[PDB]
Amino acid sequence: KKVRPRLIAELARRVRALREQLNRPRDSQLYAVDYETLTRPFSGRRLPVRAWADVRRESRLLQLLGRLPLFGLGRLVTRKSWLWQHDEPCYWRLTRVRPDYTAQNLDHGKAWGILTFKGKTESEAREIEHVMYHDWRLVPKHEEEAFTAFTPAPEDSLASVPYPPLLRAMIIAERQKNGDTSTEEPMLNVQRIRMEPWDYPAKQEDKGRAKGTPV
Amino acid sequence: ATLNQMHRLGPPKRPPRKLGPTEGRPQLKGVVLCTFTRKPKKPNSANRKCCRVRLSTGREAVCFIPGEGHTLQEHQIVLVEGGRTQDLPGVKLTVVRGKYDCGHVQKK
Amino acid sequence: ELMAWNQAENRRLHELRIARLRQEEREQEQRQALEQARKAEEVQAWAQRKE
Amino acid sequence: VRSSVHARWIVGKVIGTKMQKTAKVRVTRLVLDPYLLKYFNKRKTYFAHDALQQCTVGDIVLLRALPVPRAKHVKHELAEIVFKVGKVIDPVTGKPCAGTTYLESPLSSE
Amino acid sequence: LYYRRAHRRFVTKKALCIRVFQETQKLKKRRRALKAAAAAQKQ
Amino acid sequence: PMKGRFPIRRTLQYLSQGNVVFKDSVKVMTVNYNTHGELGEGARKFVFFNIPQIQYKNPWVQIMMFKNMTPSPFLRFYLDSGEQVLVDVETKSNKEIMEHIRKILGKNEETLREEEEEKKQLSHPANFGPRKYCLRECICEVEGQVPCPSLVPLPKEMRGKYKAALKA
RNA sequence: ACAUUUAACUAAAACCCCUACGCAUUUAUAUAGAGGAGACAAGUCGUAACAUGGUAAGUGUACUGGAAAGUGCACUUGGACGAACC
RNA sequence: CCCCACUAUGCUUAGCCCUAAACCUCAACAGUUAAAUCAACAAAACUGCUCGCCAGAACACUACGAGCCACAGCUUAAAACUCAAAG
RNA sequence: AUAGGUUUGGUCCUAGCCUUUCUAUUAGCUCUUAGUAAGAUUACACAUGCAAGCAUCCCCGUUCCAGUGAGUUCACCCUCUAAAUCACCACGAUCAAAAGGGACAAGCAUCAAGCACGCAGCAAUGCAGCUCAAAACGCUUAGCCUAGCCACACCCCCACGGGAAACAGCAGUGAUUAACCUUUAGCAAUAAACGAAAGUUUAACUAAGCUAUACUAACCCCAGGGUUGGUCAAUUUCGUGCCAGCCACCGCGGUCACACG
Ligand SMILES: NC(=O)c1ccc[n+]([C@@H]2O[C@H](COP(=O)([O-])OP(=O)(O)OC[C@H]3O[C@@H](n4cnc5c(N)ncnc54)[C@H](O)[C@@H]3O)[C@@H](O)[C@H]2O)c1
Ligand code: FES
Ligand SMILES: [K+]
Ligand SMILES: [K+]
Ligand SMILES: [K+]
Ligand SMILES: [K+]
Ligand SMILES: [K+]
Ligand SMILES: [K+]
Ligand SMILES: [K+]
Ligand SMILES: [K+]
Ligand SMILES: [K+]
Ligand SMILES: [K+]
Ligand SMILES: [K+]
Ligand SMILES: [Mg+2]
Ligand SMILES: [Mg+2]
Ligand SMILES: [Mg+2]
Ligand SMILES: [Mg+2]
Ligand SMILES: [Mg+2]
Ligand SMILES: [Mg+2]
Ligand SMILES: [Mg+2]
Ligand SMILES: [Mg+2]
Ligand SMILES: [Mg+2]
Ligand SMILES: [Mg+2]
Ligand SMILES: [Mg+2]
Ligand SMILES: [Mg+2]
Ligand SMILES: [Mg+2]
Ligand SMILES: [Mg+2]
Ligand SMILES: [Mg+2]
Ligand SMILES: [Mg+2]
Ligand SMILES: [Mg+2]
Ligand SMILES: [Mg+2]
Ligand SMILES: [Mg+2]
Ligand SMILES: [Mg+2]
Ligand SMILES: [Mg+2]
Ligand SMILES: [Mg+2]
Ligand SMILES: [Mg+2]
Ligand SMILES: [Mg+2]
Ligand SMILES: [Mg+2]
Repeated sequence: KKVRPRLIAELARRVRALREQLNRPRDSQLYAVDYETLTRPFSGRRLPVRAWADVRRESRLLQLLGRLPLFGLGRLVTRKSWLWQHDEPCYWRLTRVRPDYTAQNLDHGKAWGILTFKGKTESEAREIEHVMYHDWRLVPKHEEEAFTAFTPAPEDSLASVPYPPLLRAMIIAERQKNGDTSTEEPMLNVQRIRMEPWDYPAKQEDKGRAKGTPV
Repeated sequence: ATLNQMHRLGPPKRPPRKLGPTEGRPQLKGVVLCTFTRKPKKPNSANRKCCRVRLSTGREAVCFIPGEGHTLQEHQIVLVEGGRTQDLPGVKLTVVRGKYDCGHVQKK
Repeated sequence: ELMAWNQAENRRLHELRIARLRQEEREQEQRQALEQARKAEEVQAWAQRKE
Repeated sequence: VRSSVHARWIVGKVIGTKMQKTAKVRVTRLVLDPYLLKYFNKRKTYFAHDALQQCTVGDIVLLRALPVPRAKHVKHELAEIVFKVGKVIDPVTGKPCAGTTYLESPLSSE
Repeated sequence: LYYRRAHRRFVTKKALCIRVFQETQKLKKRRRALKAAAAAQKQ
Repeated sequence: PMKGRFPIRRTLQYLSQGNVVFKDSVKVMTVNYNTHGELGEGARKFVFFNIPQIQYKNPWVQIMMFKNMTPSPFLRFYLDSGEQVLVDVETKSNKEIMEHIRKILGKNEETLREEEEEKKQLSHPANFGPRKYCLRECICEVEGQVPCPSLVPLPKEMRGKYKAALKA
């Protein structure tokens, strides 16, 4: 039952984990793109055809913040995909920015901020995702007040929906079997279920990162 | 034996089954080395046509060639099967007629 | 409840044990008295022989 | 209360007391022979922590499983000495007995 | 516990095995002071 | 013939006739009995006949036996809580001893029936699968459903070989 | 064997060691040569055994002899001693 | 094989060797003579319990390994080929 | 087993061997159709094509499925508690690692001793113990306990590093073995991956091709193979002359062979 130790399996494991931390690729290498073939030279993978247009016309977040005093702290940044989709003001209020110093133009890095999606401001600041996307736009200072003007519409929404055919019949049968005599209709309380949009910013802290294998 | 003795000894240990000349295989291929005859044991008398072949496993064995008349020669390939020749002591292999170089016996 | 009943049963059996042991001693004492009487005679007769 | 040791309560015979504060106990269980369908004793050795070193070779002991093994082989502790070797007290009457004879008659204390 | 003859080969091998253990125990202690000395030097 | 006196004891039928199924509290059972004396006859019969039946129904309970250690036979059970149940068996027959421990430490017939009913639910008649686990292997066995192709060939219209031939 | 640094108006950067294996150690296969065992219709020498087998047979052990075998010592009956007297 | 002569040896002392048809070929303990007693022969047939041992003949009181004051030894002890018998 | 043949001049007992039953591979000879199931001998070497993508960039996936059986008590139960799913902080549940306890193949004892295999103490350190004929320690063999599971993924147990250049993914080829399936189609069904999704991808899989290996149902035409002394169902006449040959066992053939052709 005494298992024979495998030392090389543990040695290489530590060496691999270490090298993944010392030779890790930077955002400048990972998220570079050849604008003629529209492929990431790091991996040589083609971008999706639906992204080709914006990659050529739109700017990344730190292609904008690299031109500002403190990388645009306390400045509002929106996204074209948000402007086209939602009428309500959607933006990040930048709070922290870790620029990638290896970029020749300081056009890569990370960013933190406070999200305000569709006029609902989040209570706490969290890391911004899609910072490497060609989608961001900087809000001029003189346009900030008008841009952020929002009136909350009435939240009147459906509170209860009927059970499907079979489930309803099975709940009414249990009532009669137990003896309870009532004519009320069983209904599902969907007020607790808050359906958020599919393009709502996800948690960047839980998102992974590309591995080092370069092409 | 007593119940205590039977428990301490356990079930009978099946004697290992012995592999015959074919090593538990239906047939073996071989190369003819020499062809000769052997005289059977009592009370029989004949000149039974046998040959020595080198089996694919590397062992060389004497194999009886059945039928009336054979054309086997050295450096020929034959298929051998089990089955002892009851007359010839120690000949436990038989050449298959109609396979590789060994042809079917000619009618009458 | 079952454990209490078991202890009660053991107590009842113990009372029967004491009664049985008391009777056995009475018989033991009687047998002992007879053995001692026989032994005393043997020793006396044997002591006289050596004297 | 939860313990990771498989055997929670086991009675055994003390077979060795040469380790410090550790009594070596032989525990026997009845195992069915599948062919003969007769029960034969199967014995296993258990190390039991004895803090007071009050265990003697040949005495019957009760071992309680420790919450976690204190040593590589010590997974139990001496819970109680059921029968002391040569100094047995009859549980039924509570009187000292040598074999099948009472050293003190149960009728002494009524 | 056991009733088995202690022949020469066993008796001789058991003597060495005890000697080897005694020689190894002493080495375990000579790798204790050397480690202690180095630790004291760091301070 | 089968070896030993009373060979019936070494039969699965006899071993399964024990009615004493200890509760989960019982962990150890020490049987102290004397080899001679008329007052210990029942304890000797109980060790000869009934210990095999008790162990068969309680495989994980340790039963240990001690000979001629005390003037009288007795049983002692060690429960998981730490309680010790001493049962004096002097003068009692092997049948009385067996009935006694069933009452004080044996599961009642209701408790056993319930456990057996829970096992019944493990095998679901409607489930299909190998015969080791289920009654039927495929729906094709149920009459009215399309039989298995191995027994009754399917129509050419329902076979993929000709489905694509009619289309092309 | 091997080092705690740089940095700190948001915060991060830096971190990467060498030692084995040899014609040694293990287990087999092949054999100059030397021997056994078994098998095998009609070879040679003697006749040891089976009848009291022509010295009853055999066991252990020792010595001796072309070969079976011979002899000593003890032991066995898996030999016999003819079963009233003469 | 028969006759004669004479050694080792048979004896004593002190150490080895550890074998036998060491077999009354019938294991130790307890109990039975009832019934089908019971293949044959031998020294009638059995019960309880326990340890030891045996599973066709030959190879084989052998080979190898291990132990032993044994070194031409003893103890433990196979396999391959062979036969349809051996007993 | 409902047993049978065979020791001998003969009888009884014991005993081995073989016969009769049912399956799987391979060989000879022979072979019409349909449906279904199953399908390299080899952990030996492999030409060529394909088998992992998805998607407004990030991520996620390629850690699965599929394959093989080299090695081999890592698989089961309990305790404890990661990761993962339940949108999300919960919640507890579900699922399930590492760690701890217990359990778990075969043959050989001509493998009988292993040689540090234990305990106490906060530590320092002290004690000398621990396993083993109820089989330790070893050698040999083998995937297993099959709704499936375990192990492996060219070799060096591992894989930083070396040898070196990898089909034990599908189809296919060489060598090798008694052992011999197509270098088809499609993502329509189900399953998996990805997407918010319409959808996209998949040699998983589905539907076909090949093969008496098996089962099932047919066939107006079209039947072969083995056997015929006894066990054991069934031989006429010739040739051969202990020759040629036959036999599972006992045996047959020496000039009248129901045993060979
Ligand atoms: N081998 C032991 O030292 C030993 C220890 C305890 C119990 N036993 C018991 O001894 C019997 C024989 O066991 P085995 O078949 O393994 O031995 P065995 O006959 O194969 O001999 C193996 C070893 O055990 C010894 N031995 C043999 N019989 C013995 C006995 N009765 N008592 C003690 N030692 C004995 C021998 O001297 C030898 O050294 C069994 O009942 C066993 O339980 C033996
Ligand atoms: S097994 Fe059910 S259709 Fe074939
Ligand atoms: K003849
Ligand atoms: K003949
Ligand atoms: K003679
Ligand atoms: K004679
Ligand atoms: K003897
Ligand atoms: K005798
Ligand atoms: K027979
Ligand atoms: K065929
Ligand atoms: K395997
Ligand atoms: K490997
Ligand atoms: K599909
Ligand atoms: Mg034949
Ligand atoms: Mg030679
Ligand atoms: Mg003579
Ligand atoms: Mg004579
Ligand atoms: Mg003589
Ligand atoms: Mg002479
Ligand atoms: Mg003299
Ligand atoms: Mg004298
Ligand atoms: Mg004598
Ligand atoms: Mg005896
Ligand atoms: Mg001898
Ligand atoms: Mg010898
Ligand atoms: Mg030798
Ligand atoms: Mg968690
Ligand atoms: Mg685990
Ligand atoms: Mg050997
Ligand atoms: Mg033995
Ligand atoms: Mg293997
Ligand atoms: Mg390969
Ligand atoms: Mg590997
Ligand atoms: Mg392939
Ligand atoms: Mg095939
Ligand atoms: Mg198909
Ligand atoms: Mg004729
Ligand atoms: Mg004929």
